[PDB]
Amino acid sequence: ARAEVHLRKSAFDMFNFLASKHRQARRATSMDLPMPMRFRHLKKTSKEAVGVYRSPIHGRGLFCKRNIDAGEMVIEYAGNVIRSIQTDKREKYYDSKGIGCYMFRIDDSEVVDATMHGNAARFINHSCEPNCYSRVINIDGQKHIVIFAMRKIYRGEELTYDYKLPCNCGAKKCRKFLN
Amino acid sequence: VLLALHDRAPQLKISDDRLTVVGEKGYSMVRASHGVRKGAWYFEITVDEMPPDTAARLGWSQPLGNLQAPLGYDKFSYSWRSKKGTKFHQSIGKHYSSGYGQGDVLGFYINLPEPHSEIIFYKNGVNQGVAYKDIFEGVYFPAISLYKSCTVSINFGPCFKYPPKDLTYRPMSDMG
Amino acid sequence: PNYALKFTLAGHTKAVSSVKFSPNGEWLASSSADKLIKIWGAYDGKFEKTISGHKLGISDVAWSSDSNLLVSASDDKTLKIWDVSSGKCLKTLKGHSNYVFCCNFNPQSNLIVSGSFDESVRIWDVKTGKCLKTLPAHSDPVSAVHFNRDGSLIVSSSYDGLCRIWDTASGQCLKTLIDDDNPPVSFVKFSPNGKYILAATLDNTLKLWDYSKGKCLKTYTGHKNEKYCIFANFSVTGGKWIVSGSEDNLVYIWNLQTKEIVQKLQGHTDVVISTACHPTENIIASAALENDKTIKLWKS
Ligand SMILES: Nc1ncnc2c1ncn2[C@@H]1O[C@H](CSCC[C@H](N)C(=O)O)[C@@H](O)[C@H]1O
Ligand SMILES: [Zn+2]
Repeated sequence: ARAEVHLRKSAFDMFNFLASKHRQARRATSMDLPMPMRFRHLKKTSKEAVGVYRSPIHGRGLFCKRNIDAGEMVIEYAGNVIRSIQTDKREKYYDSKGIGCYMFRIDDSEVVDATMHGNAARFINHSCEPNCYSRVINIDGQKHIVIFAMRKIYRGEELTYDYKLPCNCGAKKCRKFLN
Repeated sequence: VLLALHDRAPQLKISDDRLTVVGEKGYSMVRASHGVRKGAWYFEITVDEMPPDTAARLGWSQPLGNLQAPLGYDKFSYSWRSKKGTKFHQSIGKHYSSGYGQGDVLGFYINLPEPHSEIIFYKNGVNQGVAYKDIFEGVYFPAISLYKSCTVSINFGPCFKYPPKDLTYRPMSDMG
Repeated sequence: PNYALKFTLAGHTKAVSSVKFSPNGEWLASSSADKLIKIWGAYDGKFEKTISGHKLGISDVAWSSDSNLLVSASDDKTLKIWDVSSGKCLKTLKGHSNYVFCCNFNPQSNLIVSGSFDESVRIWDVKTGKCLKTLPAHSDPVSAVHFNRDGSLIVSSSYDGLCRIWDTASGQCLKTLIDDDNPPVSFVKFSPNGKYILAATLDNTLKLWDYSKGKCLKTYTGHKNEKYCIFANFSVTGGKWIVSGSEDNLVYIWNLQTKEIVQKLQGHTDVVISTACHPTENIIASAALENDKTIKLWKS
């Protein structure tokens, strides 16, 4: 009230989602339809099946409002497909800038960064007993990081997979090592 | 002289006669299978077809640089820009030297007595920047990283076109 | 550049919350958190009335364009609406979970923007008082907002260096004023045409940003503004002066043509948090916090 100059001002976050509320077989990815049909379904339906909400696990997350089936596709981790030595340059850069580093790879040649270019798959937390995993698929010569499910993922459950460092997983199978 | 089969970047356009080096997008540096060790070894990189806006980095590099490294990333690989001759080594910004011209018979030399180095950008025996000095003892790979798909040759024939003047190199008919 | 002190509007019992002119240019009234919105005159400091009838203190009072209707951003987390003409308890409007720090009006005089400390810019109704919308503004409380020349935009003064020019009708973030620094943005306002931005970041430097292009043009040197959310103004009645409050017991008024120290006014004994300009004539509101409790009529 105009006299007590208070702290807790800067956030160091490029995104600003923290609102007052932050309200957290038919489909081809569960069918035996071919991989181009599943991949064409994935980009059209990851925009409308899941959503980004504020995460009590860590930061902001991916809180689905739908009974996600077992083994099906959920989201595609698409961002800056940079070379493997541009990884260290952007790691030093966003160490100097404070933005969190998001570098999950396909192989040991080029690593998908998710800092400038990215999607809603930046907001995937880590549970050591997760509900998803990933498999390297092949579409049109390109490779795509596709998050395949594990079980029936209910309404409200945040989406996590195995990344392969103490985590906020909350699970009892916790490794605390992600190197 | 047979080029590299495994210790190179296989997505680059190394030709089928294995005497012509053409690069692609992304600074993956193709390195030939003949890393110099000692004595005096000089090869040429005969630039023939090169479009403009190509920062054709030529120089020297050690095996601890990546196959996906740009030529001039770290403390082991030199750098040579077409634009204003700006060199970046140990990540140091130095608008230092000159560039080059299209069609010049390139090919550089690093001096390895069996230490005393002569690291100058040897374009046709003409100075394009006295680059660096005082290397360690070890293997030094050929170092070609490209920004576009330019068609340049590489020479291993002993009757060289434009070597450094009064260079007592060993002829490259003893490397393969 | 010869603003002379005329009178003293003494009578305040706490830190003077605001000193803003009425839109008729005839009522430089004032308020404080003592539940005493002291309605004073403009030319001599003649007493008119005092609005009371709150529960807790008062943060902000804002002027409707008829110089009469006053909404109170009172610290009991209500939006109690009062009047220069009558002073009736018109609408007591609760709803915000934290302190309603600042309040402003559109130039159409039919919306109640509510910059509270609850990190949610809600909008309220003049006639009845319904919570119209709720802007997901920031992870920071709100210190200052403003509408443009008609009321179609909402500028934000966040605390992590964000000035999001919010939409008013559809209500989404249109442009985020970006800064690699994250300063506590104190008091932003649109230009009187609606096409330039004066972002008062707390680095002892005022920043005039373009709205169309988006880059800074001119700054100011030699003023003390780091801790408090010191208000800045625009003055074209004399020169192109920029009226602002002070912390070293001055009245910070300098020119965009000069950008340096060319005129200083003096006499306060506390931090001047609120300043204002007369729209036509050369009357400048200057009043500090609790250790002054006086309003100083500077007049050229
Ligand atoms: N479950 C988890 N517990 C703790 N840290 C996690 C985590 N999952 C991911 N992280 C780490 O935390 C970072 C996420 S950034 C935090 C979320 C988002 N940027 C936001 O706050 O709006 C990533 O770099 C990741 O390495
Ligand atoms: Zn954990």
